[PDB]
Order: sequence, then structure tokens, then C-alpha cells
Amino acid sequence: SVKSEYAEAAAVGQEAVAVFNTMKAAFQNGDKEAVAQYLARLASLYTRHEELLNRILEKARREGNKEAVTLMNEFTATFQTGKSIFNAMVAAFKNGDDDSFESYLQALEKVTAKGETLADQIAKAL
Repeated sequence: SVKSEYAEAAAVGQEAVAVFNTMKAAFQNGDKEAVAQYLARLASLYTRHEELLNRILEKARREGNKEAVTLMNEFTATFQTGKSIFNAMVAAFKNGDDDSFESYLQALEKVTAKGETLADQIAKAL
């Protein structure tokens, strides 16, 4: 069902949270080799999550589930804010700009935390 597809998507999102937190520790510790690997892992996780969310939104549209569509349109817009910040963080790591990396890291945390009430709303709406 679309609901079980959302739970699978939510698990992928939680995997990115876990990897993000271990990447933040590695960055603090200056373990740049680890950070590089975690950033590649996160890019793959965010790509997969984005694809699953788009399939969920498309399915809700085909089902005529107007409320789920509204919430998913809002949530996917917020996902793209997070993705833009993530990509900037990756660039800051490539460039050696730790000040920017820290800034983007905290912003990705706040964007993600803000977006969680809506994430739970979507589960109930599908």
C-alpha cells in the first residue's frame, strides 16, 4: 500500500539521520576520511528517499487523496531545502571551508527538525 511505502521511505529517512549524526561526530573529530565516506552514503540515501517520496506523492495524486497530496507537496518542498543545504555542505567540505560546513550542518538539523510534525501527519493521511 501507499502507507507501507511511506513507512519504508520513513526508515530510509531515519537511516540518513543516523549516518548524519555519525558524520557530525567525525567532522568534529577531524576524521575527514570518514566524513567523505559518510557524505557519499548520505547522498545515496537522500537520492533514494527523494525517489520514494515522489512515487508516494504521484500515487496519492492518482488516488485522489487531496489532503495527502497537499501535505506531500509541502513536505517535498521542504525536502528540497534540505537537499540544497546538504549539497552546499558537500561543496564546503570539498573546498575546506569548515566555517561554512558548520553553518550548513546546523541549518540542515533545524530544517529536518522543523519538518517532523508534517512527516507524522503524512503517515496518518495516506
